[PDB]
Amino acid sequence: ADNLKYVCKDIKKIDDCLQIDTIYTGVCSDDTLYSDYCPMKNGKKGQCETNNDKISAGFIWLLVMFEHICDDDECSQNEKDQYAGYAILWLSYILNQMPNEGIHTLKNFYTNHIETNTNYASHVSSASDSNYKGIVDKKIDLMNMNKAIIPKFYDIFKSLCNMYNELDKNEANYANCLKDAQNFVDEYQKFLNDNNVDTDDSSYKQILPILSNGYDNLIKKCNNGQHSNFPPLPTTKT
Repeated sequence: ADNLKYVCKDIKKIDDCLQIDTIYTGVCSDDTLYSDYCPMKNGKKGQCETNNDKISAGFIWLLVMFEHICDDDECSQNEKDQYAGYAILWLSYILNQMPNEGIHTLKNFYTNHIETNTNYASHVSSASDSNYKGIVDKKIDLMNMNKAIIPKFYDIFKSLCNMYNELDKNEANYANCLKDAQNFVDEYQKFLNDNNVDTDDSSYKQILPILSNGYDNLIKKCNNGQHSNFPPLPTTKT
């Protein structure tokens, strides 16, 4: 679905607002953006004192926003799985950026900082479901199974998000869509080659739908205001 239009927008919004000194992607458009999701401090309302508090609140804000993409905020099993995967991919990227954190500390960070935030159980609809915990655990395990490629894979996802942002502003006149799609497929082919990615690996097959569905939707949307022959997404290392 055209879900990446919103996912890419929401991730950019939370990135600029993370307020963490060591991580800088931009200026916060709204200082109160995730304040509603800050963890409690000594039984009192949270203000987000630590970097872990801000990441935790930012992650919950993401999940809450992604669920809004579903009709009536009622996500199917497939939507819950897809949105948990996007949020946990972003979380892996953040932990990889943070010094003294990483994909190796992701499971620990989730249990000690996300499940620990009182706003996770009350605002994320599926938080208490055992089916949801299984989805989250699988996504965390997938990040660990692919830990060596996850930071570079995220850069490819970011390049895909840049095309979605361009389409969002140009609307029916994204004249550079074909040129950008060709640069994207070449950049992705280089990612497979440089990292010796076996696209038939079980773990890689479960993160690949983020790019394969995302790219397929993007070129279908560009071909709504133009008429171009877009290159197919690379299938293997070359």
